[PDB]
Amino acid sequence: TTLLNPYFGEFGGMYVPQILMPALNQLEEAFVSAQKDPEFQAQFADLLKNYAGRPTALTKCQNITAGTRTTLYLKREDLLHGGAHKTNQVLGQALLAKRMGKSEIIAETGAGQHGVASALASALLGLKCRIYMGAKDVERQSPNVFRMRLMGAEVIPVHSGSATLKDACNEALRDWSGSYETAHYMLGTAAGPHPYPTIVREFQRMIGEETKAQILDKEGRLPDAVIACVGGGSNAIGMFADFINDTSVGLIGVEPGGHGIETGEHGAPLKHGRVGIYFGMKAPMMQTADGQIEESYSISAGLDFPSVGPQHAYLNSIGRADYVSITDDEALEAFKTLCRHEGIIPALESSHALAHALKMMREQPEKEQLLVVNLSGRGDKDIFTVHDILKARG
Amino acid sequence: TTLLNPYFGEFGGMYVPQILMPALNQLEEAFVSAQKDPEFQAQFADLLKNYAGRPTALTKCQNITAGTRTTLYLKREDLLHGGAHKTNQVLGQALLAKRMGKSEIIAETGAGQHGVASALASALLGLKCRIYMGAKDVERQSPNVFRMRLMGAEVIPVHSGSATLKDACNEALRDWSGSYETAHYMLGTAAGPHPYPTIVREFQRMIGEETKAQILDKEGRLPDAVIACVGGGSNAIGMFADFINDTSVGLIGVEPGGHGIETGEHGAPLKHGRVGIYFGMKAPMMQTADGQIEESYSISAGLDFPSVGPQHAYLNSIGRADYVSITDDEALEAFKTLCRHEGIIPALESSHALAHALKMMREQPEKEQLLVVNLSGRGDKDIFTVHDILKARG
Amino acid sequence: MERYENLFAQLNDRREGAFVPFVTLGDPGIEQSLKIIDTLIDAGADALELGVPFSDPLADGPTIQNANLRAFAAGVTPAQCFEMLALIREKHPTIPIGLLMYANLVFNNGIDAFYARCEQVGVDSVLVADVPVEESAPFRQAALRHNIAPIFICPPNADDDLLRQVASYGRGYTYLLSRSGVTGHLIEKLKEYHAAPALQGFGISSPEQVSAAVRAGAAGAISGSAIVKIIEKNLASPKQMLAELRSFVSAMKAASRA
Amino acid sequence: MERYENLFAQLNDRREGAFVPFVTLGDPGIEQSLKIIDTLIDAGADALELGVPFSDPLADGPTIQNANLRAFAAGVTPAQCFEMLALIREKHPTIPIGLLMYANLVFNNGIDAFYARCEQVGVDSVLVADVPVEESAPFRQAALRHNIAPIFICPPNADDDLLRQVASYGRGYTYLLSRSGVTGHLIEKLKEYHAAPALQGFGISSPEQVSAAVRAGAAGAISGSAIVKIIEKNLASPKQMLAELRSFVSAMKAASRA
Ligand SMILES: O=P(O)(O)OCCNS(=O)(=O)c1ccc(OC(F)(F)F)cc1
Ligand SMILES: O=P(O)(O)OCCNS(=O)(=O)c1ccc(OC(F)(F)F)cc1
Ligand SMILES: *Cc1c(COP(=O)(O)O)cnc(C)c1O
Ligand SMILES: *Cc1c(COP(=O)(O)O)cnc(C)c1O
Ligand code: NA
Ligand code: NA
Repeated sequence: TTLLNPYFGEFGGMYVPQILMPALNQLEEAFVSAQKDPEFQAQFADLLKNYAGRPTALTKCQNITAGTRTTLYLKREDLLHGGAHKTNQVLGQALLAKRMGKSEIIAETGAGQHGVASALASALLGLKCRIYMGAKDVERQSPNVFRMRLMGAEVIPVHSGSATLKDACNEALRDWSGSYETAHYMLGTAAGPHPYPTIVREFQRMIGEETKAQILDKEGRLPDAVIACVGGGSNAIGMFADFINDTSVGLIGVEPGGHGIETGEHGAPLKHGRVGIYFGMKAPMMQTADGQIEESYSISAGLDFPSVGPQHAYLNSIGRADYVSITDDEALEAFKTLCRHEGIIPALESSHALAHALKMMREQPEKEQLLVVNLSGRGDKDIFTVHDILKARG
Repeated sequence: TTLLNPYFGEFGGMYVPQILMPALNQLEEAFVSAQKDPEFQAQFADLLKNYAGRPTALTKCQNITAGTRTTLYLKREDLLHGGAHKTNQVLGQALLAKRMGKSEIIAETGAGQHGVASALASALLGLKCRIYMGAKDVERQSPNVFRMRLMGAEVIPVHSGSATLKDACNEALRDWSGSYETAHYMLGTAAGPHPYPTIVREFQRMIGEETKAQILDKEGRLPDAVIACVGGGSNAIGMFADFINDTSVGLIGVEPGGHGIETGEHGAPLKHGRVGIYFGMKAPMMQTADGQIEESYSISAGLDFPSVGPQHAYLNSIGRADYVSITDDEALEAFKTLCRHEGIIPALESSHALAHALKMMREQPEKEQLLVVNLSGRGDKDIFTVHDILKARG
Repeated sequence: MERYENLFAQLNDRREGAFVPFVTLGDPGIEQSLKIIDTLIDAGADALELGVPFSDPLADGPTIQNANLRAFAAGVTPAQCFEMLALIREKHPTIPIGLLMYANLVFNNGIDAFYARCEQVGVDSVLVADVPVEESAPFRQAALRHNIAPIFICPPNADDDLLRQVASYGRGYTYLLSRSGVTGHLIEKLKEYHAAPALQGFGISSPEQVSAAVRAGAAGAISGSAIVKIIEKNLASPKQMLAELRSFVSAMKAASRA
Repeated sequence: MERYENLFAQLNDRREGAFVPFVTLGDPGIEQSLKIIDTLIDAGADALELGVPFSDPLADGPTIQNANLRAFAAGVTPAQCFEMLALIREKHPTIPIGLLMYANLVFNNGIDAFYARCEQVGVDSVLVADVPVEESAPFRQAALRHNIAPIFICPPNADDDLLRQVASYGRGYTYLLSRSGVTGHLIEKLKEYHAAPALQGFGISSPEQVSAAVRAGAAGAISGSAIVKIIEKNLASPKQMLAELRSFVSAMKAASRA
């Protein structure tokens, strides 16, 4: 048995080889203990505040909403150390690893963002970090690869399968299934086998907690809706968590629509995929009619996770949260708009969330609404991508 | 006459064509008025806090000082919106421009950092921004050029002279000397003709003010010394300002030594240059025996300003502040060290400051000292530069 | 289940252990795979462990990883695997056939439908690699409803609680892991709890290992990578591949005899 | 100073204005520059305004910017400029010679030393482009000590205070800017305050502009870019360059006569 429920409705679970169950049980126990430990909370808060730069700002964007009845705020996770929200939870997981007496870290990464976050946290906390990355991503993300090595992390290319994220996810497990005694597997999103979905949410929930306090201070009321992009589900659940019990607050998750849902080239398994069992969990995923796991496409590499966190699939099933999709072009337009109107370059991942907020505003300009978009990261890394496109289009 | 002293000892002044004096007088008057205006201070504080992300963290680096009696803190301007301290003062100057009823901004930039900062501030505050940049820097800083245009700024290449920063500085003045009625010249450092050295210091002094409050809270006392790199002098004077009257606090400015002072290829005019009159001020500068202005060399493009702020030359003359130099290799070593030991990628500019702190620690490891290094910016932008070098060296 | 019971009963009467080789269905091709399997049986295989090509075998090492890759390169699908299974059973009526599956391929078109298909083609057991005892309920229940033996893995660090669960829930045979990681005392406890006969797997690649397993009290041994390695080493020589497989299997099986 | 006084006195007796061309010393080369200057004088130039090549002429437009560039390409230095000045004065004893300088070249080896050198070679005035009246003290004092006229610029937006300062501090002639920007009522006030005779500059490129300046009460007009443009347009034809310069200067000077 377990200390906490491994399921969110029908979604979730612990679908890993028997050999890895002790590692999951140990982790769950350490997490539960840590959550009730004032000393752990104090250390985590110290790192978040004095190292990562929390709390992050909640920026009111008056320019982009001119002429409408929409009031838009952006939770600035782009200002967090590392440039993305990932830093929050990797710091927490690194501390859990040390609590369990482990000095080694294992991580997987596609776009390389989680790899960089794992590397920085490991360097700061004196942990030996080894990262698995698909060969296709290694040659396509040279910058992030160099950042990882600069911070002392060992990067290991994965050529198996499609040589992408999912392929790296498997190789990481294989390694951990034979070294969990001294190494902790730092999963990069709110998915995978229990207790990861729960741990990642809890180590990202300060996003929503801060947002609530900030919006109450600035507007004297809660948002009509909070909007976040969904690749694996961590930044979204981090923003959503503290608002779940506030029934009046809408929760909107945005999956990547790629070239368009009807084209089949997208990354929206929650609303257009099919429930399956992979990566240690039961959840909606991109898969063939036969049950073979597929890849998710999006102009933004960060939203390439072929599945989605189980709590999101659950929140959707009960109608507490609504999920939609935004195409490559809609995200690109949002990216350009924020740059020119607010002087903020958003990550293409985050641009999907902003794009949906812009649609909510533009489709009903006279609708009075207070919206918060989780700006999960900065987009300096997406400059070339956006450039090549605008160029290839004249 | 003027409202404030245009000189810091023998350094400073207003050496511009007669036609530009009214523009300088107007600016000085607007600045003086703004400084006594609670509404202006409130607006500036609002932007700094909710848009830029102030206050920035003061990070204690325990790993890099292991085995020594040095306690090192890093003022995290790398966590500021934009990734560098420049954002602070461009926001203030943008507000001054609006206070004077101007809707256009003129700026100059070499590495492109100031250009990006000017562009973001202008986009946020609804100002038409036009930026001058040396052609040699335009083709060498494609990324920053695209960022500027993404934010709606107009970038204008300068092929005159050596086609670098100094050349851009002149072209900007020529433009302003015929449009100051509706446009404000947003100078990028604590140099140039009065009142710029004073205005930039005052719009950057929150760095030192925050550092003082933070260090007193964390250590219960003032630092033995605060260390900052010096290109033009803005981040340094921003850190120094609030500590000037605290006689026990050492102020150390670090100029780029390039390939070595004796090689002549460096950027250390304050300690190795010669006093001259250029860019509207009397200050130490890189110049030939005949008085022709030269360029400053450094692995870090951001420390390429051929001169230095007049207040620094003054603080040096009276012995209140000490200035030193750090070579390309010392800065590179510091860059690599922070990445691996603290999980922070520092700007190569800032790495010069860190390098000197590391020298202070390493040369006298048993000396008890509390040091603060101003981490003026993040180094994600320097990844390729550092890479190509490590590669070209095997 | 019945086939395993009969097999172990017959082997026990001869005081010998079972040698069970593993191969990926369709590797390197449908036709060659069928020939490989017939060779393994003619060589002395007491039972078979057969994998269905899956896109992400996170429990397998490089050797098996490439086996699935070659199978996919041949366009092998789960549907084609079941056609192969039907034929294999039609040719060999008594040899126990166990499948090595990954959860998604079982859950895909319905867990019950999957086990019903296994029974229809003559499969005897199913081991779902990424389904621990903690999540096994729906799988073991569906298996039992279709007379399929649900195979459980007994790790080397398994505690009393796990041993008791594996003993009560498993059927056909108990998979005894020789180590942690991926492909490439406990025995006494299992017998005490009347667990299905134990077959040691993982790392078994030599005759002496088979003898040791039997001597330790195990009912037999499973070998996969050692078998698959012979396939990828002789891809350019189909005839030589079979010859070498026959030699390896006959040597491994001989080591299990009394 | 004396040369300007004599010149303006003589021009006044003839009821005519002065035409003062500007050129960069050493552009496009030392020898050709000397020939250009002799041509300007033979063509009718009443006085000369000569620039010393500087690395950063932030008060000059493209035309003049390239003039300095060409001069530097020829290796022209401040020292060589003073040698040229000495020779020019040795050939023409009465024509007023004014230098257009940038502060650093004057401050470099000592402000006093610079003006002493000007007096030694026969220079009559010095206009430091980036030194406003507010910072002029050390420059005007050194100038006066060496009988050099310090030239001040009177902008089109100049207020009473500035007019009074320029009138009391200036000598030789008052530089009257026709507009803002760079190279490429007030008159009555200046005379009221006994300011040095005014010469209008910036944008003067046609005979009608010279006549207008004189008609407005100015003592003359200065033209630079128009002159320099003729140089860069005939770089490949030194002989044609001089011919065209003679034609332009003679036309401009004619427009100043009564
Ligand atoms: O000889 P080896 O090392 O290649 O081992 C043979 C592998 N083939 S198998 O069917 O036994 C086999 C059985 C169960 C497995 O996964 C689990 F343990 F997690 F459940 C993996 C492989
Ligand atoms: O005909 P143009 O427009 O080229 O004008 C001639 C330029 N040559 S000059 O010596 O008069 C001259 C004189 C002073 C200048 O700068 C200052 F006004 F700021 F002081 C610039 C040029
Ligand atoms: C990694 C990343 C994401 C996607 O992951 P989630 O776990 O879905 O949050 C989104 N935005 C940014 C900036 C990221 O770096
Ligand atoms: C621009 C810059 C500097 C140099 O300018 P100062 O005015 O000397 O501060 C230093 N560090 C960073 C990160 C910069 O962007
Ligand atoms: Na996804
Ligand atoms: Na400098």
